[PDB]
Amino acid sequence: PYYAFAEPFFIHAITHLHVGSGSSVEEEIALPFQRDELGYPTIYASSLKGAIKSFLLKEFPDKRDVIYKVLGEDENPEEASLGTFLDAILFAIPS
Amino acid sequence: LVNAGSGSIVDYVKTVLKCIRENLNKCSCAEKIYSNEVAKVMFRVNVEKANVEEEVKNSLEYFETILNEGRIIVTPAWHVSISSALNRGLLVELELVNKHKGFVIYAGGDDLLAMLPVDEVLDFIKESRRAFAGFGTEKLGNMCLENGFVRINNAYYPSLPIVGRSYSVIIAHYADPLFFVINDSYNLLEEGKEIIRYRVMYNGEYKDAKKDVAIFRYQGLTSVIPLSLKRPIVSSVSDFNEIASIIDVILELKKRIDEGRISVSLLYDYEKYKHLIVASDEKYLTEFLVKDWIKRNSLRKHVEFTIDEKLYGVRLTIENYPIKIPNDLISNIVYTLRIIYGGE
Ligand SMILES: [Mn+2]
Repeated sequence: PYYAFAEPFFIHAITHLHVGSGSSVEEEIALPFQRDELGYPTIYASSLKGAIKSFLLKEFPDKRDVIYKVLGEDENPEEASLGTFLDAILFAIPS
Repeated sequence: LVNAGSGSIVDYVKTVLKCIRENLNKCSCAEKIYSNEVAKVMFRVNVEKANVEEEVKNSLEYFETILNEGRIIVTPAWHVSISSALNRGLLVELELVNKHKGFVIYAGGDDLLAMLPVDEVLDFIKESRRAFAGFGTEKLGNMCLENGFVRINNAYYPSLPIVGRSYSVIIAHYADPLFFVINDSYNLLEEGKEIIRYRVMYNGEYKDAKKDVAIFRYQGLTSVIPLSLKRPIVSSVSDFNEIASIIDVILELKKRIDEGRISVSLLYDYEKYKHLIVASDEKYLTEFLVKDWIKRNSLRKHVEFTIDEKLYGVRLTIENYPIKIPNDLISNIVYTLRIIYGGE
């Protein structure tokens, strides 16, 4: 087992969400959503990780060492994180 | 030549040159020039002898040799003057390096090999390239350079405001082997100065130019900043400030990025404007285009820092070398910013 635990999960939007695209691409929309390789909307796991980590560092203010171990120290890192986020695939959209 | 004289002599020399003009004549135009030389010897009271026959002919023969060969005939005074000015500019640059927390490995006259922080390298480049041309505002010990000369407590020693100067910058990790660092520095400053061509106009005509640049390198990123954009790099007292003018623009822009008035997205957002602007053909169009490109990363409220409209149309070429470079001066400005930051 390369990975100790594998936690697949769904991401149900509660409100409308806007993860912005980083790109020098000139698009029509001034601030588009993040796109996968098929043009579908996606969430780069960079953004998943940053947001979920910023949330966890507050919800569980005592376990900040467990979090800094699984998701990496912030300002002076000495080690690779132990947890990985995969990019969020679109799975179902309401129409 | 005509400017080298001081006094009514200039009339004689320029009318001789007119006698040399368009293969005009010898033995014939030696009268118009002579109806003033003999006028001058008769303008005094104790002259002894004149062999104007030999003398005006030799005087025309001198300039004829100068033009036929194509070079000012060098005499020992020429060499000792150039060498003295070289040593004095060296004394200036010794304290210019020390003005920027630098360590000199070899600063001798024409050349230089220092080590500075990545922070004051652009400042030092600008001020050094200006002081090499005798244009500065600081006292650098006992030496107070003045607009093309080197004033030393009333002694006005000359400088080298005609000689260009190239500059190599290697942003290197302190653990990088100095063998390859020094070799890359030398090979840039050799290959690039021979191998790059950037647009310049002298006499009002867009021509090419080779030397007097600043190459930067950061582990793969390269940029070139022309230092003169004028081929008689200075000819008036006016053009003394034009030297390194592009560098103070990069310094100002880095002054805005640091203080949080522009975002470094500026350095990753110019590509889209670049297509439009290099195909663009009107001045104020490109003016507004860069103004709004900056004004998407914003520079200010009520924008105040524009690019000075001499920077456009400048196209840098390269003779097909592994040194890849943007063909335009503003993209090279932003790559210089990328290279400076990349080392901080
Ligand atoms: Mn050489």
